[PDB]
Amino acid sequence: ATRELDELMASLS
Amino acid sequence: RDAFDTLFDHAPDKLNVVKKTLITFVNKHLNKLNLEVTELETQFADGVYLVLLMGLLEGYFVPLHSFFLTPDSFEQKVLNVSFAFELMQDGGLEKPKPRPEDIVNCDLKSTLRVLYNLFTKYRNVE
Repeated sequence: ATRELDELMASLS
Repeated sequence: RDAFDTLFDHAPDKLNVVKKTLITFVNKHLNKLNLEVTELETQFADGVYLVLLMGLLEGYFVPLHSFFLTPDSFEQKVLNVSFAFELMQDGGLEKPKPRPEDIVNCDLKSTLRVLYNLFTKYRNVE
């Protein structure tokens, strides 16, 4: 849940 | 063009991950006031939950005379959103990217940006 959002946002940046 | 533009243009099948995670987050706090969000697309547009959430995250009671608990016009909803944005900046956040009107207009990217920046800032609030 939480980590997955952080990972996604980082990979899109 | 931030990561939210990249998300909608290039990875829109990952939106559900973002939605769910931000819903859990807002509800963790809003549930303390007996409030609930099932839908980020519509339920932040009137500015009420966004104002109350700031009280919840910074840890103060927001006086009701300072905003519109039952907004009856577009302008009253704008004023709520502007007031939540003001409280965000009072907490050390930089000026939100969207206009208050974008939130009232149910722009999802704008709603996601505001909520994500609260998520990142207030990740540790119990």
